[PDB]
Amino acid sequence: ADVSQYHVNHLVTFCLGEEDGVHTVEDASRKLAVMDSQGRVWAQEMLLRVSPSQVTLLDPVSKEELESYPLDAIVRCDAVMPRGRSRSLLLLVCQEPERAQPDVHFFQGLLLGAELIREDIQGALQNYR
Amino acid sequence: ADVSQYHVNHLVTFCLGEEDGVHTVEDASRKLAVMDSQGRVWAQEMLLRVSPSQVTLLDPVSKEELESYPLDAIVRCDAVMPRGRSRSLLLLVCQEPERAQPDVHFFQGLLLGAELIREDIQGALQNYR
Ligand SMILES: [Ca+2]
Ligand SMILES: [Ca+2]
Repeated sequence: ADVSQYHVNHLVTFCLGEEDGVHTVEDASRKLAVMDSQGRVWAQEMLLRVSPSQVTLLDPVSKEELESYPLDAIVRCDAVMPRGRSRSLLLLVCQEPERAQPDVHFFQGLLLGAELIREDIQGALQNYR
Repeated sequence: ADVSQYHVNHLVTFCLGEEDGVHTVEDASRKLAVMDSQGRVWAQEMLLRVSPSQVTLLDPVSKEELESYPLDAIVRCDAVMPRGRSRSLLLLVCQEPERAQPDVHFFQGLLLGAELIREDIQGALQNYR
């Protein structure tokens, strides 16, 4: 029942519209690959904080919240390894209240890794449920 | 060169994908109308703050930032009156850095109105430019 924080690299955030073609995890990974080839992916260092009530994204430097997700807004969290890469990516799917559509977020887990963060967030999701 | 704050009602936030069909202001208004008919629009009271460097959305109660937009992330801001309604809506189009696509936001301007807020934000955009 704690607060933890990890340094991750945010790769991309995109919406799941009703007409995009992103239906599976593999489609989400594919889109990241295409955006990368379009020069639309720039690894941004970020602090990812997991607490009993929310997951927060913060600026490592400023230290100010950039985004905050109550746990009930989180749809799923997975450690995913897309074909082509070798280090798992952290996949987070969320639905902010204020938003019409849910979003997909990909982060590189770095040294501690995507699986550990996924487990921490999943544990937080269960205890909240 | 000041900080101002308005009480508004947030109606909807949706992304401008590359495949949705929302290309004009009228298409954006139309989509709000369709989402409303789908029971997907619930007026949420919010504080909208305009400062020399950002536009911020906050909880009237908690008073905590829900969203923050540096002025350079703001694409446009208009007072729009969709056919069917009689009070102008505040339209804000933004592109967060971390996001793959820009977003459309509609708010009701309430007593002070959408035009005054639009002017305030537009004035802030110019001075920043
Ligand atoms: Ca924990
Ligand atoms: Ca002003």
